[PDB]
Amino acid sequence: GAISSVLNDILSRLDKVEAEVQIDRLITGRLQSLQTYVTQQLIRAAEI
Amino acid sequence: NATRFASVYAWNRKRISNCVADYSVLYNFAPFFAFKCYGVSPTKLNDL
Amino acid sequence: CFTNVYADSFVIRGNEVSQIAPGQTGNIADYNYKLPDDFTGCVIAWNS
Repeated sequence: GAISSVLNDILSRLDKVEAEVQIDRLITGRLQSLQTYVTQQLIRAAEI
Repeated sequence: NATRFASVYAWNRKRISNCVADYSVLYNFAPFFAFKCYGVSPTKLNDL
Repeated sequence: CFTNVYADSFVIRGNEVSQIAPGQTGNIADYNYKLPDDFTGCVIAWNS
């Protein structure tokens, strides 16, 4: 739901107080993407 | 460099696009006094 | 309670009060009195 997926564009087209909300969306989403991958790899590891 | 400007109840609007608004070479050509900018400073118009 | 308290006091044009907020843009907040983008405190203003 951020203005872009390109973090360099959020950092170019906004600044500090307005930017850091639009970046914290990408922190939340990316982190969810990693934690989903690691949870699937733990479950495959238990199968292998 | 127009021959005359418009009657202000029926002012003249032109759309400026697909071009470089190089400020110094045209604003040095005709003498003028006021450069009252709002929201952006005069010097930063060179690379914004 | 407060561990230290520091009253800053100065005069501006009522047009400038919106720039005394953290991280904004405009000549007072750019060249005269710039507070932290993360400051803790209160901004107070009135006409005189």
